[PDB]
Amino acid sequence: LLFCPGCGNGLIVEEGQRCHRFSCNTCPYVHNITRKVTNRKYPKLKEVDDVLGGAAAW
Amino acid sequence: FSIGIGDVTPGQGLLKAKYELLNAGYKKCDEYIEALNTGKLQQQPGCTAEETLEALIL
Amino acid sequence: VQEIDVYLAKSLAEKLYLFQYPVRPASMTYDDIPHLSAKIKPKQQKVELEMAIDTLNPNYCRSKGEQIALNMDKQTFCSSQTTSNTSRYAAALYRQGELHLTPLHGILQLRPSFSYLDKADAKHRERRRVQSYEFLQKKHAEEPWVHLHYYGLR
Ligand SMILES: [Zn+2]
Repeated sequence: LLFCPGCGNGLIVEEGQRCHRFSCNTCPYVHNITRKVTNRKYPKLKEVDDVLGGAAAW
Repeated sequence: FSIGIGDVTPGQGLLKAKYELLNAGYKKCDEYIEALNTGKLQQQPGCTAEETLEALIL
Repeated sequence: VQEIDVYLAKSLAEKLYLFQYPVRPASMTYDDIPHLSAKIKPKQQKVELEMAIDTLNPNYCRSKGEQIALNMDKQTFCSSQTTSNTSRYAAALYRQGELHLTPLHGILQLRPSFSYLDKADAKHRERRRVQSYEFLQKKHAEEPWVHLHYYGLR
């Protein structure tokens, strides 16, 4: 979510010539090859445990 | 056949047994709580800490 | 123990009206001195200006053309007032040697007026209650004869 300076209506990327033309009054920042980065690191499934027979006697 | 409060009063041997068991049972549970939050506590295979702590409290 | 003293400066603060911008925090945006076409109301400011758009961003072009009205392109504002009781806030200009209190008038927020989509839909049509108050303003909205200019003043 990158907002518009001037109306503030949220990010829309047109895939023509790499701009950010919003649904309102055009403020297309034609970002050059600056590489977009959004790595939202997730979770990693973490191994397992054997659910042992150490305790069941009580 | 009759019941009374003499049939419920602990003798001398219970009180010195319960007093140590309430102390030595509370020293470890004070440490098992302290081994969790202050530092590193090993985990039972069921869940993480603060879940196997209670199963080791019980 | 900075014991700096606060003057209860009587320099007329009736003129002072705080303007707020819950719109321009991204890059310390200053509104910029050049733009004119200034229009302001005393009550419900509705600051209407010449926020002409740049052309450094590449033309914008057809969609601007698609806009229908643009008069370069006004990015006007309607003042969201918050003046219920308006003396709770009255601070002014403060050196490390002197401090001048001035009691302001009602603060007004200044979000961007659209009215392009408002008028745009009407155009398709061609193809509240006591909303303006009893006196229809007949004046506060008429008052916009405005000159934002630069002068060192107190
Ligand atoms: Zn925009």
